[PDB]
Amino acid sequence: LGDDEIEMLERLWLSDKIEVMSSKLDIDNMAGVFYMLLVAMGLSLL
Amino acid sequence: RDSVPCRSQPEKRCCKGFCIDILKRLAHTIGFSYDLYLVTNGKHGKKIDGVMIGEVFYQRADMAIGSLTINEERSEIVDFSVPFVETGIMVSAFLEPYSPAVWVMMFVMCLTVVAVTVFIFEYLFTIGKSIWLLWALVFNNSVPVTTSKIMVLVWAFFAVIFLASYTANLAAFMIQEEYSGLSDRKFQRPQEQPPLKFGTVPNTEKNIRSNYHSYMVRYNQPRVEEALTQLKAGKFIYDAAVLNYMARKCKLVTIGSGKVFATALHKGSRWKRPIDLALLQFLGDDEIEMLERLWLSDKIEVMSSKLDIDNMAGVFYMLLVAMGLSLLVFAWEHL
Amino acid sequence: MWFSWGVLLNSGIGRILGMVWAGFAMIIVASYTANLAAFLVLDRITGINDPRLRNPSDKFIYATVKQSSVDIYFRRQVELSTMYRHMEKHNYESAAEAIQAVRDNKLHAFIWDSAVLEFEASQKCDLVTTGELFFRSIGMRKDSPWKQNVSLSILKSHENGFMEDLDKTWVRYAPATLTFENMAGVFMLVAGGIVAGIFLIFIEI
Amino acid sequence: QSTLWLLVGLSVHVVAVMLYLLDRTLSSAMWFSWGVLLNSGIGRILGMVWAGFAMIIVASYTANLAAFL
Amino acid sequence: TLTCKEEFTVNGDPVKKVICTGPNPRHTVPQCCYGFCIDLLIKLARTMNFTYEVHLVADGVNNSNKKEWNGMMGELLSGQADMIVAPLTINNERAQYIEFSKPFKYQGLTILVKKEIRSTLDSFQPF
Ligand SMILES: CC1=C(CC[C@H](C)CO[C@@H]2O[C@H](CO)[C@@H](O)[C@H](O)[C@H]2O)O[C@H]2C[C@@H]3[C@H]4CC[C@]5(C)C[C@@H](O)CC[C@]5(C)[C@H]4CC[C@]3(C)[C@@H]12
Ligand SMILES: *[C@@H]1O[C@H](CO)[C@@H](O)[C@H](O)[C@H]1NC(C)=O
Repeated sequence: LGDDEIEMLERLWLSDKIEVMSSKLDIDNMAGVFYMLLVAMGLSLL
Repeated sequence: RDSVPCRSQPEKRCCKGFCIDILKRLAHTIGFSYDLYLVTNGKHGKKIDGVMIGEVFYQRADMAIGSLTINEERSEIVDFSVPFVETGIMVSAFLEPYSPAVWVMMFVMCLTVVAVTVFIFEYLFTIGKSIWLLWALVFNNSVPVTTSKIMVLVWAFFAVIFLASYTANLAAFMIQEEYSGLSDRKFQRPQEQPPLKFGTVPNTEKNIRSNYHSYMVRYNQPRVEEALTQLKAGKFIYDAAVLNYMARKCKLVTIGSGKVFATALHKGSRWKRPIDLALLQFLGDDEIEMLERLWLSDKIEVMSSKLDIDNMAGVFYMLLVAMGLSLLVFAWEHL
Repeated sequence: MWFSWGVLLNSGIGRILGMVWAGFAMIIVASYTANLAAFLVLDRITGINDPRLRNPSDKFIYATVKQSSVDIYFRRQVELSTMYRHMEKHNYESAAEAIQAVRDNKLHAFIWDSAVLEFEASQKCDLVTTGELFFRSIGMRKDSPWKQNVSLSILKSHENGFMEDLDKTWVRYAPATLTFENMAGVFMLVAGGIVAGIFLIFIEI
Repeated sequence: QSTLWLLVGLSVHVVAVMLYLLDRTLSSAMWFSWGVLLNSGIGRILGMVWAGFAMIIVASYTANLAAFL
Repeated sequence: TLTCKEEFTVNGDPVKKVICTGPNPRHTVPQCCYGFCIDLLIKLARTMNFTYEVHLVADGVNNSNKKEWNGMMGELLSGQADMIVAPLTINNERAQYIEFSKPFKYQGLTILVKKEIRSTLDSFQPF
């Protein structure tokens, strides 16, 4: 068995990096938007 | 394991190979005994002057396994049907900016922007100034210098969008890969050499020696051993099968299957058809994987001065034409 | 508001902490361009090992011949039964018929001799071939000694030369810029500008 | 580094000839052109034509960077 | 044909095309056939002064399972000489059937398809 059996089963029977776009861009740019905007608001207001 | 008894002529040595593998497979398929003799006279034992290796005489031997090619004179005496390689054959610039009829939108947009300028000099004294603004703005943001601002805003919007599209297009362009048959010679070049790039004289070789004077019969066996060619890379032709075998081993070598420019038993009868049928029946399935596994077994680029020749593709066309046009109007309007 | 709008859009047509604001502009622009590059970056069987050819496929068509030679070559391998099953519905009178049928893309692919497909694609500059030969392989009745002559006839280097001459005789015969939809974008933008100008003249008087 | 230096020299010479025969300076024109060639605002019937190449050449450079990238 | 059309080849020499008769119902079509194989046959005949002919083929044990092949079986039954035109099958079965001469050419098997292509989705998006 040890030799033939795996190829036998897989051939006989018992047989992805792609991404385009989404609203993921919004959550993505929110990663580097609030950190600057809100900290700048506080730094100016103080 | 898998070796075979093997003698040449009282010492025995380890002996086995792909030829041995096919021989033993055939023997098992036919259950025929055998003896694995070895060469004793010459490198091929050919009938040089009417004296193959074991069949130089009429019936000296009883088999033929010499991997060397199959000829007419060799074949015309003893049938040598067999399959193998046959060893026949050997050793972005223009598309940079864009396609022309794609940015016609840019010409028409220039005309509409001019017209909008015509639609603003009576709504709140600047035409030449407006003209310079338009002309110097037609290009990328890098420039030395409420519809009034809204038009400019939309202009900058599709300008930056076009710039980003150009960035994507050039990203596609730059992502590219990279790496001649007319006759036995080097692409219809003279018979032998214009004495440059001398080679292809291995002294098989006799087969092309009798060809239409074999490079002026100027082969003094310079090649000697095939491995001697290792130094000869870019400082050659030979049996194509062994050439491919050496290539498999970096040393990129002329490898053309389509070229195939130059294109196994004794004469004993009652043996051709049996083994021929055996191979034609069983070989077709096992033989290729057998050979490749047993024996007989790029888009990467970093940088170079190729960038200089590349930007030369989009440098002179603009510079020289601009010089010509400027000089034409320089010595023309002044009179 | 007008000055800030201009600042946000990379033009020069346009104070203890104002520069801080300027900061975000830079990065956000980069981010936008980055996504464009992310949008910019993107992208057959090419051998019998392709599972579509091996595994059954409703769409992909592994076209065959009319039990000429390929049927025998495939009956040797039992695993090709399913493919042979498809062979039952992919056996046509002539290879030209299969070529004409697949010219419309109805049949995804067809398996045939290397040379025939090679030179037909040479003629057919509109299609694409895979090459990658995988089954490297004149007859006569067993009563004609002429056989030897025929073999002897073809063994000549002056004969291989005629074959090469025939080869010469017969074998002789990705920007994809977005542009179009980009064109539509610029046209709708100029339409928006025209309506905005109509509004500007309306508010003018 | 050959392309940048040779092109800036050629631009300096062409602008110098444009100004000289239309002004009857060289160093001031050379400084202005040097600034123009390097994307800054620290700085006329056909001058815009020159401006043209600037844009594309910059793109080309960036393109190779992306090719390097 | 009209008799076979005569036309100089690309190199200028005439491209031979001999009268070849066979099926295109039952009507015999005496067309004109040509090809590198025909030229090879001409070379062979000139080599041994043959008196050749040609005949197109009809197509490419309970009741009938064995004697059904067109090329090899048709050639054997129809009495046509040992000459055959196309390599077609080269296998053990056809070999034991009649014979296989030395291979005039070495070939294999491949696939032909329609090459793909179109960028879209600017996503410059509705958001
Ligand atoms: C935006 C523009 C392009 C783009 C094309 C590229 C620069 C490259 O050039 C293109 O290369 C492609 C690839 O080889 C070829 O297929 C194309 O044939 C070729 O056009 O053309 C330019 C020529 C014009 C100048 C020249 C002077 C005049 C003609 C008259 C003068 O009174 C002043 C006005 C005017 C019209 C001036 C204004 C701008 C312009 C319309 C220019
Ligand atoms: C040519 O073929 C004819 C057959 O009619 C034969 O008589 C003749 O001997 C042949 N000549 C040569 C040189 O083989």
